[PDB]
Amino acid sequence: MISVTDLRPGTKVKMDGGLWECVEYQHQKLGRGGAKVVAKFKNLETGATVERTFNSGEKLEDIYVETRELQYLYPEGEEMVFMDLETYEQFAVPRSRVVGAEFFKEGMTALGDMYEGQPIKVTPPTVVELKVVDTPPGGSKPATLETGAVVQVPLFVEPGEVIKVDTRTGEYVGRA
Amino acid sequence: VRIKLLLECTECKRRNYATEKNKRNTPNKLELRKYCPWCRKHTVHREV
Amino acid sequence: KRYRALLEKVDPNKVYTIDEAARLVKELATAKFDETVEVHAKLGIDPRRSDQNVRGTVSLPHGLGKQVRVLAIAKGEKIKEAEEAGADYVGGEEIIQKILDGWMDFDAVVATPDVMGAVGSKLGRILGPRGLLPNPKAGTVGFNIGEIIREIKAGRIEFRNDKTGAIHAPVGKASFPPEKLADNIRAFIRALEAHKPEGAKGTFLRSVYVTTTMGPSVRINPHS
Amino acid sequence: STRNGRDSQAKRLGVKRYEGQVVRAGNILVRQRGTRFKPGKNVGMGRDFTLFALVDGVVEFQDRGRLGRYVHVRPLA
Amino acid sequence: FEGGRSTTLMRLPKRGMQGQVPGEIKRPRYQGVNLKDLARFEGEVTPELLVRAGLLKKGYRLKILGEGEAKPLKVVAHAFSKSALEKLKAAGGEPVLLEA
RNA sequence: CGCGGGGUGGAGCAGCCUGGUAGCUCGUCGGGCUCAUAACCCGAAGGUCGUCGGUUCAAAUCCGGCCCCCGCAACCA
RNA sequence: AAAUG
RNA sequence: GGGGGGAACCUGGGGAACUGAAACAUCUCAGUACCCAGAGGAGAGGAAAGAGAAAUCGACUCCCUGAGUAGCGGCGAGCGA
RNA sequence: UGCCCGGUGCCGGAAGGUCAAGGGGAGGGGUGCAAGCCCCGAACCGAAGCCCCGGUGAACGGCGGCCGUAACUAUAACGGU
RNA sequence: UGGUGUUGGCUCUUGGUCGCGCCUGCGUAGGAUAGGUGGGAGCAGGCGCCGGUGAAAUACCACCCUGGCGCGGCUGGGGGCCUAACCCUCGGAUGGGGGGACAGCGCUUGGCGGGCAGUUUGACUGGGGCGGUCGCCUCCUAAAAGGUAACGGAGGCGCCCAAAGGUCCCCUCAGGCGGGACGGAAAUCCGCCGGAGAGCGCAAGGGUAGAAGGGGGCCUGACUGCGAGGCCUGCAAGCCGAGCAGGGGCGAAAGCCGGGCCUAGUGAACCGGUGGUCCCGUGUGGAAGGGCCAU
Ligand SMILES: [Mg+2]
Ligand SMILES: [Mg+2]
Ligand SMILES: [Mg+2]
Ligand SMILES: [Mg+2]
Ligand SMILES: [Mg+2]
Ligand SMILES: [Mg+2]
Ligand SMILES: [Mg+2]
Ligand SMILES: [Mg+2]
Ligand SMILES: [Mg+2]
Ligand SMILES: [Mg+2]
Ligand SMILES: [Mg+2]
Ligand SMILES: [Mg+2]
Ligand SMILES: [Mg+2]
Ligand SMILES: [Mg+2]
Ligand SMILES: [Mg+2]
Ligand SMILES: [Mg+2]
Ligand SMILES: [Mg+2]
Ligand SMILES: [Mg+2]
Ligand SMILES: [Mg+2]
Ligand SMILES: [Mg+2]
Ligand SMILES: [Mg+2]
Ligand SMILES: [Mg+2]
Ligand SMILES: [Mg+2]
Ligand SMILES: [Mg+2]
Ligand SMILES: [Mg+2]
Ligand SMILES: [Mg+2]
Ligand SMILES: [Mg+2]
Ligand SMILES: [Mg+2]
Ligand SMILES: [Mg+2]
Ligand SMILES: [Mg+2]
Ligand SMILES: [Mg+2]
Ligand SMILES: [Mg+2]
Ligand SMILES: [Mg+2]
Ligand SMILES: [Mg+2]
Ligand SMILES: [Mg+2]
Ligand SMILES: [Mg+2]
Ligand SMILES: [Mg+2]
Ligand SMILES: [Mg+2]
Ligand SMILES: [Mg+2]
Ligand SMILES: [Mg+2]
Ligand SMILES: [Mg+2]
Ligand SMILES: [Mg+2]
Ligand SMILES: [Mg+2]
Ligand SMILES: [Mg+2]
Ligand SMILES: [Mg+2]
Ligand SMILES: [Mg+2]
Ligand SMILES: [Mg+2]
Ligand SMILES: [Mg+2]
Ligand SMILES: [Mg+2]
Ligand SMILES: [Mg+2]
Ligand SMILES: [Mg+2]
Ligand SMILES: [Mg+2]
Ligand SMILES: [Mg+2]
Ligand SMILES: [Mg+2]
Ligand SMILES: [Mg+2]
Ligand SMILES: [Mg+2]
Ligand SMILES: [Mg+2]
Ligand SMILES: [Mg+2]
Ligand SMILES: [Mg+2]
Ligand SMILES: [Mg+2]
Ligand SMILES: [Mg+2]
Ligand SMILES: [Mg+2]
Ligand SMILES: [Mg+2]
Ligand SMILES: [Mg+2]
Ligand SMILES: [Mg+2]
Ligand SMILES: [Mg+2]
Repeated sequence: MISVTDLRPGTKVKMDGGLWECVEYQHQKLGRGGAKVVAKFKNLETGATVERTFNSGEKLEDIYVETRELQYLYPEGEEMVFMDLETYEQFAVPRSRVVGAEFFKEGMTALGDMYEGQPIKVTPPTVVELKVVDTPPGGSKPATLETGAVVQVPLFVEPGEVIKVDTRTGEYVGRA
Repeated sequence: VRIKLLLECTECKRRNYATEKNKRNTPNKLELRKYCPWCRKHTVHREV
Repeated sequence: KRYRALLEKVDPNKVYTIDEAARLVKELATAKFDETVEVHAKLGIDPRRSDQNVRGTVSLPHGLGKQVRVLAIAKGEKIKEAEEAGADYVGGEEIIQKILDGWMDFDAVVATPDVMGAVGSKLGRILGPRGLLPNPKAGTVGFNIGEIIREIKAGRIEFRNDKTGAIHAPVGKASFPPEKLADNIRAFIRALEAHKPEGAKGTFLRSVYVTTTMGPSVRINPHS
Repeated sequence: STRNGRDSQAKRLGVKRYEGQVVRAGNILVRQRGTRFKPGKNVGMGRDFTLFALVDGVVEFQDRGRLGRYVHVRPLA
Repeated sequence: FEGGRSTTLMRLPKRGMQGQVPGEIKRPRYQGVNLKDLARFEGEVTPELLVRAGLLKKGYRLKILGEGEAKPLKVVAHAFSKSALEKLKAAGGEPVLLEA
């Protein structure tokens, strides 16, 4: 239970039962009243934000949502499994909490928000390598990547050709 | 600590304890040693 | 048929007391080979609750032997400790090539953290859904590889809940000395009981039995 | 608005029985951190380097050049 | 009280066991009385000749015991200490059991 | 005078708690498409990580002093 | 579908 | 027959807070103050579906003890058979 | 009388998620010589409320930052992030 | 807002729950419809193994699921129609209308609830507020015993080691100048020179190579009953501790060991929880609940 006067962007805390992270913090003490802490937050899983204000007293409740680096191993059910390339533990993350679970790859290294040994956000890198196993040798054509997902690519990019794809736009960002 | 953790020792089927501190992760995954019980004298001793 | 005169050896209504199903579990199994005594138990949890899955091993007082081929994939003289431990197969990122391409003649697979990286990176999907991959919880990763390898021979077996919410695990051989298996059972229960997911509402072990590799499964009181 | 203002509760160290003083077995003769003084005749020292009498007697402070300093206890003869 | 500190209510109640609710278990209590003082009177001391004397009194159940020398005289009591039982074995009374 | 955050390729932002990894978009130069220019396609170069110290086996990262930076306050008289 | 000199 | 009055005392129906806890809320103050109904020279209570450990006592009330005990208690303040 | 429904409010959602008495009794325990008597007690069924999906601005309210760029300069209609 | 009371007729219809038993689970590919998962080399015919298949393999047994019907008991959800409680009404009625077992109201449940109530909203402080600070360790200030202030100067901690602990035996550093294949400027090697500048997990200090440092073999005294005698001290705590007993570890033995080179790594009581113990156990026995030891 940390108060507010002691916040800093980056500090993660539990508010309204949810997980946030102060991203804006500004001590406010005008007039002779008591001081006030006016911050802005971001949910750890959803992007939702919310600026709020607190008095000098009011305590918050710090959380421990450290971000280790996990690793994909294999699919299973409507879930996919990773591993902390550190302590090699096994995490069965439900497809929802794996941002861009598709456009991923059974063996790629991504990032997760460990909150009590259970990722609530699993992001890959902005762009990853993937072997297109589809597309007609026919310009801006659709191409099924090895991970089953499909992407728009140019011509020259043909079956077997490994390319790059921004995991945020699933757009062809060049070849391997 | 967490990776640390508290723990005691049981005389093997019975009572008494020592209560030391294992250390998770590092040399862990169970652990027993020889130590003297309030009753009778010296035996093994498991965690729990 | 043949199990009929074999199934009468079970009181479908009764509740045994381990021991009760011990003298019995031997009269239950009869085959042209030593049957391994299996154990099953419907634990009260939800698979879908990522947290509550149960992954843990246990070193048994009796039963379990080198009836397993363990592979130690490591770097350094770890190999020396491993090989001296009883590491049927030894060799780091060169043996990954064996397994990666065809090879597959073992059961367990221990490894060292230092070379562990490459393992799951290039072996994930293969032995991954096979449960063979090294996992801390299921203690098959690390550096004290010695005891580790040396132990998968004495009596330490894993047991991870399935998706239906049940867990099974061989507690020993059928021609086992009476009070050994019966004792070897409590060892298995006391460890699985000792692993209750903090938020598991209701009663845990809901249905626990004592079967034989081939046939009859006498349900018992897991507090006997 | 500073970054200091701290310290630790003094510990009161040093010789606590000087040469020629009569003690009883038990009296801690010296409190010190390192081994500024070393055990001597009938003078065991403790975990924290605390020299203490081992027998009823007097205290003597033998200075041994580069060999350090000693505190013995010649029992009452 | 005071300072606003913690009195010295920091020290704990090892006095474990000091109160259930129906109350106190009604059980028989024993009164000392060292033979050292029956020596006062010479006849047949009975727990009453005692109360009335100036020792024991209504406390009920008497347990002659302790220090002092015994005396040639019958001592009716509800109990005796191993030691006085002895000092009286030097010739006297031992009307234990007692009570109807 | 304090209050918090910020100085990373040419520009604008990641990376910093969880020390071993420079991530992105535009720009730049090379080459194609055009008569040519854009666009577009192919490929490449570029970061003392503000500086000066310290800690570490090692630091963009941890630690301190400075330098600029942005925003907040300065009330009762 | 597709800007300009 | 009833109705209204009566200084206190009485029973019953309701029922506070300041206080104390060196804040405060449980607790306390206290079923007190007070309000209302009734009773009468008194009122209540009163002949065991009681007590409680004694082969026990024997309606009820009232004084003294038991007793600041047994207990109760943010086991605090303090309340208290 | 512009734009923003992510946050709060109100409105609308016969499914889901958590849901209290109560129902239910696997099974357990204390006693009894026994009938019994008495206690715990899991699966599962249990509203509204909250979560969750949508709506909503004359509902509480909110309405960006740093660079570059034009025939001298300036400035920036323009572009970058 | 659920459950019940007041609360009643008559029907219509659907589930859900477990107990058991029988089914059931259909993309490539595999002489084929692969629910998982643990067993598994066996269970005139066959089956699997083995080979091929795929993410997974195949029998036979398990457990248990998805969804399905079957009886056994157990619980619910609504749809209507009614009239006589209850409600509203009607040129004034033991009656007629309307609503209707709903609502209203009684006990109980969960929730919303500044409409209202009681209160709380820390101290230090070159005025207060804002800032900063609040316990513990190290150094200075601190004036050569101890102690000693300031919103004086400067740093640390809330841990950590199953070896970084016992014991027994061994070994001696950092640097510097040569000298040497890959080799920085210190990777490893050799020669001198080098008393400590190295190291001792972490701050600083004292300490220390006649080890507190490094290495190895056995071990766990990171003992239980105790604790003379002291340090420090307002209380409470904190710290040292020889020796005895039990029972051990190491050593030939002398001996050494009741954690860690030492000073931080912390939290009174209360209230509860877990073992243990048999101490009390409201007439008796026994339970309920306590107590003591341990955590
Ligand atoms: Mg100060
Ligand atoms: Mg000071
Ligand atoms: Mg001081
Ligand atoms: Mg000091
Ligand atoms: Mg206080
Ligand atoms: Mg170009
Ligand atoms: Mg009254
Ligand atoms: Mg009254
Ligand atoms: Mg009050
Ligand atoms: Mg008060
Ligand atoms: Mg009268
Ligand atoms: Mg009278
Ligand atoms: Mg009367
Ligand atoms: Mg009272
Ligand atoms: Mg717009
Ligand atoms: Mg809005
Ligand atoms: Mg809204
Ligand atoms: Mg629902
Ligand atoms: Mg439902
Ligand atoms: Mg119930
Ligand atoms: Mg219930
Ligand atoms: Mg019985
Ligand atoms: Mg609801
Ligand atoms: Mg408007
Ligand atoms: Mg807003
Ligand atoms: Mg210009
Ligand atoms: Mg110009
Ligand atoms: Mg110009
Ligand atoms: Mg613009
Ligand atoms: Mg009708
Ligand atoms: Mg009518
Ligand atoms: Mg009607
Ligand atoms: Mg009607
Ligand atoms: Mg109703
Ligand atoms: Mg309510
Ligand atoms: Mg409120
Ligand atoms: Mg108010
Ligand atoms: Mg008021
Ligand atoms: Mg008040
Ligand atoms: Mg003040
Ligand atoms: Mg001021
Ligand atoms: Mg302040
Ligand atoms: Mg402050
Ligand atoms: Mg203090
Ligand atoms: Mg000094
Ligand atoms: Mg001094
Ligand atoms: Mg050298
Ligand atoms: Mg050289
Ligand atoms: Mg080199
Ligand atoms: Mg060299
Ligand atoms: Mg050197
Ligand atoms: Mg050693
Ligand atoms: Mg002592
Ligand atoms: Mg003493
Ligand atoms: Mg004291
Ligand atoms: Mg230490
Ligand atoms: Mg040591
Ligand atoms: Mg208290
Ligand atoms: Mg307690
Ligand atoms: Mg208990
Ligand atoms: Mg008893
Ligand atoms: Mg009684
Ligand atoms: Mg009773
Ligand atoms: Mg009794
Ligand atoms: Mg009995
Ligand atoms: Mg007990």
